[PDB]
Amino acid sequence: MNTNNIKKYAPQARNDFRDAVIQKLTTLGIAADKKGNLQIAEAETIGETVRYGQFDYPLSTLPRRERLVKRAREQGFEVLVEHCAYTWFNRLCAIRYMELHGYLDHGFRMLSHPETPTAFEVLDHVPEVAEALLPESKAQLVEMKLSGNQDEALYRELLLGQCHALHHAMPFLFEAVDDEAELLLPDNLTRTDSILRGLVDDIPEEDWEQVEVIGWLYQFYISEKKDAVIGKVVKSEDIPAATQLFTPNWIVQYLVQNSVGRQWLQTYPDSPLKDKMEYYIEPAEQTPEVQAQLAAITPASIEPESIKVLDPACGSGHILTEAYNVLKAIYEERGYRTRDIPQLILENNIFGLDIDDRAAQLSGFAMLMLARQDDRRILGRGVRLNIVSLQESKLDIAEVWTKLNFHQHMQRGSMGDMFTQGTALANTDSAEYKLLMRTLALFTSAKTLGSLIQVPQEDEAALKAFLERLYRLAVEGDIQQKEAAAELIPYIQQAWILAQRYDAVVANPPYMGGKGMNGDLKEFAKKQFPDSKSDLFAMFMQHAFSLLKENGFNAQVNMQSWMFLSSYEALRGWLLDNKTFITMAHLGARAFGQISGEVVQTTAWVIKNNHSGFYKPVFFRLVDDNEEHKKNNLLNRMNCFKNTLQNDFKKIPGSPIAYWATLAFINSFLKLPALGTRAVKGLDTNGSIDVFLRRWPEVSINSFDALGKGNSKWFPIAKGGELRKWFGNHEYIINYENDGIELRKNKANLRNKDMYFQEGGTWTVVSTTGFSMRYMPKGFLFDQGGSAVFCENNDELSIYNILACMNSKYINYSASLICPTLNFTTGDVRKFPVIKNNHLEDLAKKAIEISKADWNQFETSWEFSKNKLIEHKGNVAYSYASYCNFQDKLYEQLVNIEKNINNIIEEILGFKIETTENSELITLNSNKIYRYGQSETNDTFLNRHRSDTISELISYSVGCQMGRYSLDREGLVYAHEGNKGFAELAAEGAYKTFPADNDGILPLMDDEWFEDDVTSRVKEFVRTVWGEEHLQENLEFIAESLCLYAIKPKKGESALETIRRYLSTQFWKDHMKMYKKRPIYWLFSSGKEKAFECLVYLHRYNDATLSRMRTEYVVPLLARYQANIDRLNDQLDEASGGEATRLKRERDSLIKKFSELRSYDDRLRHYADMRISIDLDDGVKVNYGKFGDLLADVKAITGNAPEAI
Repeated sequence: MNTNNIKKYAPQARNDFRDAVIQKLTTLGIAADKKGNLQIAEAETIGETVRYGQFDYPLSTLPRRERLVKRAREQGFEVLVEHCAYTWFNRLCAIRYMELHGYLDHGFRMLSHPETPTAFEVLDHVPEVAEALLPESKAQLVEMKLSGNQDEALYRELLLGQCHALHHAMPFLFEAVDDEAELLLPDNLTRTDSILRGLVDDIPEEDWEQVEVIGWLYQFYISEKKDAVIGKVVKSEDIPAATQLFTPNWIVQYLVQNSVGRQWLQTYPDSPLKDKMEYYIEPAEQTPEVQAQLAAITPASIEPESIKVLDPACGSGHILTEAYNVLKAIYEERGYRTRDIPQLILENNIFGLDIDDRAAQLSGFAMLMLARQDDRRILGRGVRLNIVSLQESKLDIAEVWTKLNFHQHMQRGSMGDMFTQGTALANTDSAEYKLLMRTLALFTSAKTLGSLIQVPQEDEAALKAFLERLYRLAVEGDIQQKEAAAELIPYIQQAWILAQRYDAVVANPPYMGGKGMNGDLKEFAKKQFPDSKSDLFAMFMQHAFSLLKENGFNAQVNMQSWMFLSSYEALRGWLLDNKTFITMAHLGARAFGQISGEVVQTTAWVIKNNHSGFYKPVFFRLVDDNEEHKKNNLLNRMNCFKNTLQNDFKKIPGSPIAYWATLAFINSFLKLPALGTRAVKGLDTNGSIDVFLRRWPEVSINSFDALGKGNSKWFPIAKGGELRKWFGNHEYIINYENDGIELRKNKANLRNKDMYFQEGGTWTVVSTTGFSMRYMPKGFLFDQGGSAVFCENNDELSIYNILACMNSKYINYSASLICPTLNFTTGDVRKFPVIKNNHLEDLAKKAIEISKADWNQFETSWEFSKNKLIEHKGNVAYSYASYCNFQDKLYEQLVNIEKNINNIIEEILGFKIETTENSELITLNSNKIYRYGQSETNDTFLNRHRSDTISELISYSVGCQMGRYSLDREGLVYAHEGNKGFAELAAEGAYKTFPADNDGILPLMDDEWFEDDVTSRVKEFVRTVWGEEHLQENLEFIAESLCLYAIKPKKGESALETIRRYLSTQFWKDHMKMYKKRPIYWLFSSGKEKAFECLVYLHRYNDATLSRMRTEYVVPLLARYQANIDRLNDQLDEASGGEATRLKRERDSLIKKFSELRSYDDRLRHYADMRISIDLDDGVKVNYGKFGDLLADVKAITGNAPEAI
């Protein structure tokens, strides 16, 4: 495996070389501070010796360092360090690869010795290698060999000579002479501490058998640094630092073989080439008109030396390798001389641009090695490549021109250009040359932009001629002319390369969103690409067509976001008006092996250049598989689709590419009215979420508009919610008094104000499972996340009809197809289809009635009437069975109604549709599946359901005891602040059947000392509701139900002990969970020990509550505890032995509780000193922290640890 050897060594070594570079800088008086300011020491010249502080060197090296000084100021310090580091790394890797494969003339290892670790073959053949490299001074080297010492110097000299020899064959990688990096070459190569030994014996040689390993370097040597430049804003320097990957071979072969091979086969269908190309795609059938039109432009014959392949982003160059393979196959088929084939291919068949010098060097080396593998006589001819990297333009305008002395050699020295000197074309004009100035002016910020700079085609041919002249000046001119030509070559070369027109383009554009783009890049994108400015690859794809000529091709692999999203929507339209698809493979996630994360969802597509809307493309579906399975399925031609016309994509609104979609569905989409613009967007508040939004049960009924009359301070407001059908989620209240004067002060957004308080349908803007719409009566306000629907004053579309249509399977499927991201903005909803009928109205009415009846059986709804179990007088089990039967009947009725609606819609449309996830889910609390989620098996939710029912019964009984509920009348009894009016209700006899506590304080202890014990009142309530004869069996049943799932059953106890334990242990958690951390019953606990705990109703509370509670409870409890302690102490002397022991220990705990109680009393004393009065409108979360530690779980509610007095 590659990662076993190449990885775990490539990244670390990247830093190591850099360190050596720093060392060299320290030896040359070159340094930078923390801020990066230049700290270059001043050279001292004494005795032809240069000194930089302490270090010294011979005078001959002085001028070279001066160039480095320029390198210090022309660019960044770290830039130069990294440049030298990767240059040396690439050179060493290339030398190792060449020596291992034995392509050298002499055929001797340099970095190691065969069958002898830590040695050198050249040391055994010094005269031969010296003659091969340096015949002129070999004898002196032999003297060094005669010396036996200075082995390091001899090795360094041999390495430098080998590099100089290798310069000629690869001018783009090795320098001939006067290389500054020679001074930067690390010393002590012969010593074991040198990194050369690690490079030699850190990777097995068996990995050096294929070119593939080279590519891995391009993905590893920077990978570590990628981790430091990922997820942040990216500058120009770091543009390649986080957008370098590797591509699997099969994808590249699919891209290449279906672009050039198809063009070749169209001209010559009878050729023995399709057999070799395994990934070629057989075109589908076409109409005779399409065939006639296509055959009208197919060329009769194409010269082999006329095909152009261009790569805007080469990197490793494996795409170029595949192209070279295909072109070699074509040339061999034609019948040229075999060994002549490679060089010709490298002449006018490959072109590559990149933005990193390292990538260009790697690509050149890879191509040269691939060519060498087959041709033996390569490297003996000066073959010049065309894989280059862009260069910035900062040079003297005319000084280089003056040094050119063009008129002296041929012509055009002073004023002669391609045009006249004073032509003044565009803005560059011609101080010395027209074309030169025009070309140079367009590369001012080339490093910032890249391959996106456009060049006019008309200037192509002339440029070519100009290039030739420079080629005649590098060898047949004076020193000044040669250096000027060398300086000016790259700019003209890259301009001419960009100025051509090509046939096939293959590339893998880098991925970078809006965040990565800097200000300059973003403003350039906005200026140049209005329709694709969202992301880089969109601009890349749009611009790639600018270089293709007629009958071109574009093959690319990129993210699938442009397929559906509306941001690229216009782009999609522009594709469907002038282009013509050929093929597309949707890979989705789980592709790009050796890469963590499934966010990468990519597709590979091949698109023609001309326009023909009646062609039939070929698609594929390879989403749900692993890499090997995807490759096998593509090999086996799995999941094909050839039943779609290109023009049909323009009928679906939004123009989304949906290949797997049927045809009848698309046709039926058109002949149906749309929803129109009835949908509106809800209002929004700036930052007042916690200022006006509250839960309904925590405010006064008078302050509630829905419950109260006359004055209005609060209003319900729907907002979000989970999946829910036809009714629910009315659990948020907002403050809108005096037409939102406070909101207008807050400057909150207000939209469609005049249409408020109107009945209609509402849907959730941001969902996670699907789409659903719910009814809403009048007197409501809708949030921005609660965009609503309102029918016109006089139109045939009723709200019930729309609600019936929306929740059908057809609408859900269409919505899923349109927006696969589960996001529902107003605009997309505005273009939904809608049907018209009459039975749908009554069916929707019945569904709404059933849903509302289901929702009106819980305390969380203000429309609560009464508990279900108290309507049956037979028995507890009988009432439970009746309740279960009622829920089952509701479920069955809803299921039948949904089935009938679906059947009616399907028969109206006339074609069946598929079923998907959550297509038949029932959103009722009666359904155990929806209420309790999904488990491994059914039948588990019986004991839990019974326990929850009994818990609800106990909670209702507690609420009745508190006075909130009364059995005399239905609905809410008293929910007003300050307990005011309680005496009037007592006089009215609202609690006639069941007395209500006068002080609104519920003690909770383990003894029956208090006459108002919760347990005793519960027993009285049960005996009143269900009589006295069957009291014991009912209590046993309730205890069993509680022991089922609520708490672990105890070994031996009666019903009363179980009830008391459940109340003292589990009740608070259940209440908090039910009311979602906004409790209405406040618990005051003396401590963790059950010394004293009481419950208080929030509404009935007032200032006098605290002192009255303290006086009426703590002092009598203190007296009782003191008397019990005195009695126990008196009896302790009477008792003896173990009988006394159990009497003593508990006593301690008791007095411990007593002590704790005293402490609580002290705390109470503090709050007995001050009088506290609060308001509901302040906020329960706000007010809960006003009592210090008198409450429990204060951090859970208030969100922070409470203070202490």
